[PDB]
Amino acid sequence: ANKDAIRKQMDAAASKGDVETYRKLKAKLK
Amino acid sequence: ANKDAIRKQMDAAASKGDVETYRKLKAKLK
Amino acid sequence: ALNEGQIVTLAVDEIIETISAITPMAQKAKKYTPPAASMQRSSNTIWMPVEQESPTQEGWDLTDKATGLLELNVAVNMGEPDNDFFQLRADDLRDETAYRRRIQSAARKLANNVELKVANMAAEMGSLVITSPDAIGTNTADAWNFVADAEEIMFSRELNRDMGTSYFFNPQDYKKAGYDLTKRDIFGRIPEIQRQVAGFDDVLRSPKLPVLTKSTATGITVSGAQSFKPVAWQLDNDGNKVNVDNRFATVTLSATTGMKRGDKISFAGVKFLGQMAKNVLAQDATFSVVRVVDGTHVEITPKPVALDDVSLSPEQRAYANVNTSLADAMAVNILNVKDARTNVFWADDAIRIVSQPIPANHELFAGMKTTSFSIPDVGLNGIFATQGDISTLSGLCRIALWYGVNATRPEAIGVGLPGQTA
Amino acid sequence: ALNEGQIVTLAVDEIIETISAITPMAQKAKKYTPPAASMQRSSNTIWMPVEQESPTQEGWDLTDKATGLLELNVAVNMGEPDNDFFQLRADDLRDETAYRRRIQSAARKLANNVELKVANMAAEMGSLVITSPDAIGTNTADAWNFVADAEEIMFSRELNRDMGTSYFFNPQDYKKAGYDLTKRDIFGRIPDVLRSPKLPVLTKSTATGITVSGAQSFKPVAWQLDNDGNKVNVDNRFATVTLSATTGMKRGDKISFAGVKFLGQMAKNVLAQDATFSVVRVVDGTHVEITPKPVALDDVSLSPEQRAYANVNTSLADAMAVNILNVKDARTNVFWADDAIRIVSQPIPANHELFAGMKTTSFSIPDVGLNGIFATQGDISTLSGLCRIALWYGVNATRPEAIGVGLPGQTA
Amino acid sequence: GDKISFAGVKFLGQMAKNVLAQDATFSVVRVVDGTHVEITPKPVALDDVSLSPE
Repeated sequence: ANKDAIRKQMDAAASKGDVETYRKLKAKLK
Repeated sequence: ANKDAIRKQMDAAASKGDVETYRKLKAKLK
Repeated sequence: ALNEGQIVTLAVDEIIETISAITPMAQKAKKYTPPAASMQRSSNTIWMPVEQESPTQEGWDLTDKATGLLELNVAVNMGEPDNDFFQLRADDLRDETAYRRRIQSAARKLANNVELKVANMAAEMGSLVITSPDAIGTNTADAWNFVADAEEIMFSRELNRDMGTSYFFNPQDYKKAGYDLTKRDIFGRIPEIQRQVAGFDDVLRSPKLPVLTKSTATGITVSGAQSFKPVAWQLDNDGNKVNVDNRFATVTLSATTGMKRGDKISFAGVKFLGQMAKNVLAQDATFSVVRVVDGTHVEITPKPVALDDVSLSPEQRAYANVNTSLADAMAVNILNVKDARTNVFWADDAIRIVSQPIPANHELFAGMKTTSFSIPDVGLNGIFATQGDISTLSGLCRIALWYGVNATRPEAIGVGLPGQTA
Repeated sequence: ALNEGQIVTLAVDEIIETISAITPMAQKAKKYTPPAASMQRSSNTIWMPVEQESPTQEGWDLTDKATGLLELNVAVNMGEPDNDFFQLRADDLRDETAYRRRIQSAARKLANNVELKVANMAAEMGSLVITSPDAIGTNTADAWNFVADAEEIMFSRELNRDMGTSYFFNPQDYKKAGYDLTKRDIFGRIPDVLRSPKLPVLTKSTATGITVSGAQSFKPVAWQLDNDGNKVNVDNRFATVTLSATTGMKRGDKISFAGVKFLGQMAKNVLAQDATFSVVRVVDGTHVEITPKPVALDDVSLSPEQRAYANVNTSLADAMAVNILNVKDARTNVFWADDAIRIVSQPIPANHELFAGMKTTSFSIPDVGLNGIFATQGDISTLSGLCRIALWYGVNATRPEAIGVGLPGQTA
Repeated sequence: GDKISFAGVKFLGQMAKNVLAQDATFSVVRVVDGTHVEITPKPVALDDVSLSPE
C-alpha cells in the first residue's frame, strides 16, 4: 500500500540519519 | 451495498476460522 | 447451527471485546513484555528493573554523572492461568446471539478475576495509607477530601514524577465525593499524548475495590534495633548471585497476634522524606505488612531505609525513604482500626502486568481444538479450547488467561481509609 | 537491531514531538533569538530593548522639543544547558519502541523543567494581580469572571498592543469557569483560553502591618557605571523599596500600596484599580525588590522624557500602608500579553565532524523555540552507550506589568 | 409488595463478592401464613459453610 511505501522511505531516511526528512515523511504518513 | 459485502466477508471469514480477518472486517464495518 | 470456525471466531472476538471494555484498572497498569517466549508451563521469575527518578543536571560539565547507580530489580511470577471451564449447551450454539451472550458471560467472569487481582494487590500492598475519621464527601466542615489529601501526600513524597495520578473510588464514595458521570462511561473515563503524561489526574470508580478488614493487634513493639539496606545481589544455595527483591523487609516484633496481609502499620517517631531532596516530612511513614512469617516476624512492603544510617553508601543512601531506623521498643500504631471499603491510587509505574502466550500444540490432537488469542488493550495472552464430552453429551469450552500482575514500587501505591474513628 | 542513523533520528524526532506536546505555555511565550549568534559557550547578559515611550510633542517648531528621549533595556541570562545524561542499556536498544520510550522519558523531564520554569516565572513575577473573595464560576451572583476582569484590566491599562492576550487556568478553575474540553485537544487548544497542570500554588503571606519607610521616588534610568568604569544598562524591571519590616515576605508575594493607583500607559489617566506590585527578592530586613518600578506622574524631579514612562498616579510616601493581596492559599491563574514572556534560546555551539568517539547532533524545536544537542558515546566500563540531551534556553519575564495573576477566594 | 430488610444482612457485589455498605433489601411477594412470607430475592449467604462452592 501507499502507507507501507511511505514507511519504507522514512525508514531509509532514518537509516541515513536525516531527521528533517524523516519528520516530513512521518507527517505525510499521518 | 458496501455493508452487505462487508457482512458477507465477515461471515465467510468466521466460517473459515480466521479471527484476525473477522476482527479487521468488523472494524471496517463499524 | 454454528460450525467450528464460527464458534472459534465469535468466541475469541467477544472475549477480546468484553475484556478490553470492562477492565479499567488492568488498563491503568503498565504492560511489561516478558524477556522471551518459551514453551514451558513454569514461567521464569522475571526480574524487572526499577529505576529511580533522576533529577536533571544543569552544568556544561557532567563528569561521572551517569555510571554511578544501584540498579535494583523486582521479581514477578506469572503463576498459573486464570481459567473458565464450562459446558456449551445446545441452546447457546443455536445462533450467533446466544453464543455471544454465553461467551460474554464467560469473558465477564475472567475480567472480574483480572480486575479483582489488581484491586486486591493494590489494596494489600499499597503503602501511602491516608486516614481520616470522617466519611468521604464534599462539605469541608465534616467530610474528608480524599483526592486533595492524596495529592498533597503524593506531592510531599516526590514520587509523582510530575505527572498524573490514577485514582480509583469505590462507587459509593465516588458518589459521595460529588463526581458526575455526564459524558463519561460507566467507570468515569473520557470516551475520547496521554493525559497522564501531560500531568492530568484521572479519577475513576471500580466496584472491585475490597474491604480492608480491621486489625485486632494491640501493643505490638519492635524487638531490637533493626536497620535495612538496599542490596542489589545475594548468594543463593548454588553459590550463584541472585537479585534481591528490595521492596520487602523482614521486621522482628514482640508478637504478631491479629496481623494479616492487609494490615497497615506506622512506627512511632518515623517520618517520610521527599524521594529527591530527602527533606523530612510531617507525615509518619506508613508500611503494609504483606506476610506474617512467624509469631514474632513481619514483612512490610516498603523497605525502611534510614537517612541517618552511617553504614549506607551514597548510592544506597539515594534509596532512603525513612528518616530514622527502627530503634528498640517502637510502637506499630495500627492504622486500619475499622472495617472500611478501600479507595486506592497509584503513580504511573506502580503496578505492572506481565503476560506471555500460553504454550500449546494446535491441531496435534484431533479431539481438542485450541485457538490462541491475545487482548492488546489489556495486554493479556490467552487460549480458547473446546472439546466434546460424552458424559454430559455436550461440548466443553475452556478459556484460559495467562498473566501475572506485580506491584512494583509499593511506596507509590496509596490506600484511602475513611471512617477510621475507633 | 537499531543502527547509528536510527539511534540519532528516532531520538531527535521523539524529543521534538514530546517537548512540543507537553508544553502548552512555552509555546505562547514569544520566541526571541539573540542577534549576536555567538559561537562561544559563554552566557552573555542579552540586553533586549523595550518599547520607547516619548512625551507629547506639539507644534510646528520642535527645536525645544528635542528628539532626545530615554531608551531602556532588559536583561536575560541563558545560564547553562538543562542536560539529561544517562545510559543507553541493551534493553532500550532492542527495538524502536523501547528506544522511543527511553528518549520520551528523558525529554519528558526536560519539558517538565521548561514548563515549571515558565509557570513559576509567570506566577512569581506577574504584576496585574486581580483578586476576588468569590470563586471562579460560569455565571452566578457570587461568582468571579476571571477572563472578563483580566481583559478589562489589560485594556484599561493599555498594555496589550491590540493583538490580544492569552489566559491560562489551572484545571480546577478551568472546569469551574465552564470551558468545555470537547472539540478541543488536551490543554484546551484548538487542533485563547488554555489550562495547564503546571501552574503553582501561591502561598499566603503572613506579613501584616508593613508601612513604607520614608518618601521614595523611582526614576527610569538608562545606564550606570560599573566597577571597571564603563556605562552598563540598568534593568528597569525592578525597584528596591525600603519598608518598616519585611518579615513574612517571599518571592511570590503580591503587594499594593494604599493611595497608589495605576495609570493608562499611553493616555496617563488615573485608573480605578490600586497599583499592584510583586516582590521578587527580599534583599534585606527592611529592603524589598518589587517588580514594576513605580514611576509617579506627579514627580517634579522627573524630566518629561522620564515622566513618559509613568505607570503610577502618585509616588510612595512615608508611612504608607502596604496591602498584601495573596491573603489565602490558592492555585494561581495567569495571563499575559504578546511580549510579556520571552524564551531566549541560542544553538548550542558544537562541531560534529572533529571527534569520532562522540557523535553530536543539533536539533531545534520551532514550536517552542528551544535549541538543544544530542550526543551519544560508547562506554567500555558498562558495555553500553552514554546518551546526553541538552537544552540551552532562557526565559525572561520582560514587561512584568503585562503578566497577571488571578487569585480567587481571597476571603481572609 | 412490602419492602423489608434484615438487621445484619448486607448486599454483596454479585460478581466480586465484596461486602457493600447498603443493607440487603427484599420484597415480599406472598404472605403464606401468619408466620411465613415469601421474599423475592433469595438470601444466599457467603459465610454459610453448608454451601458447596458451586
